[PDB]
Amino acid sequence: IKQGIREVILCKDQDGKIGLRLKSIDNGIFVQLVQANSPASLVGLRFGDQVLQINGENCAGWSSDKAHKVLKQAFGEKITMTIRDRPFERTITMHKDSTGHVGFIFKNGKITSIVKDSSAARNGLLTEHNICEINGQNVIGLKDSQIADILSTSGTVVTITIMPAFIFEHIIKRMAPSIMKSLMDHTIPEV
Ligand SMILES: O=C(NCCc1ccc(O)cc1)c1ccccn1
Repeated sequence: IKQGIREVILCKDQDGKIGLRLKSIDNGIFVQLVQANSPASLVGLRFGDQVLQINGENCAGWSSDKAHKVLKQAFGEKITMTIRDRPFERTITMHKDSTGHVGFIFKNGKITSIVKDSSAARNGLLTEHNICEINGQNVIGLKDSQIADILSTSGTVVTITIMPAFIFEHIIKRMAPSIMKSLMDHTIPEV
């Protein structure tokens, strides 16, 4: 989680899509969904990201509807966007024990308890926080099943990106859980 406002430059794909849903939160606009193999993935937009400007205009106070209408009306040879990096999230690094554990339980992405004498415990991992990424890989929508499988195959240093549940539940409302599952970019980044 950088302390960074950065500029990204986008390009509507062949069908006029950039692959992005936006959500009004606290008079800001946030990334609710980055679609896999989209403009928005290639430039490296991330769930939770904040969109400060779109073509040099401020997003402050915009409805979701307007953000989306703004995107459609734009001449997608070049869309500029000014981004604040995942501002509602934090990253925690942890090391697995010899039993491979980091030392928590989660349910529906959400960390529900912490296990005494663990790295989870040593590192002040918190409950009531949804899991957003792991070692930099979006994991929103996947079954708990599949998130366990990522954790097991991670190596010792595991890196988790969390978000307060209340904020998380506020971001994803009005998005059908299957769209999340199939269409949210769960892929490692291209170079
Ligand atoms: O993209 C537009 N609106 C955002 C999508 C939408 C949301 C709600 C609604 O009721 C209808 C459309 C648009 C495009 C041309 C003229 C006006 N609006």
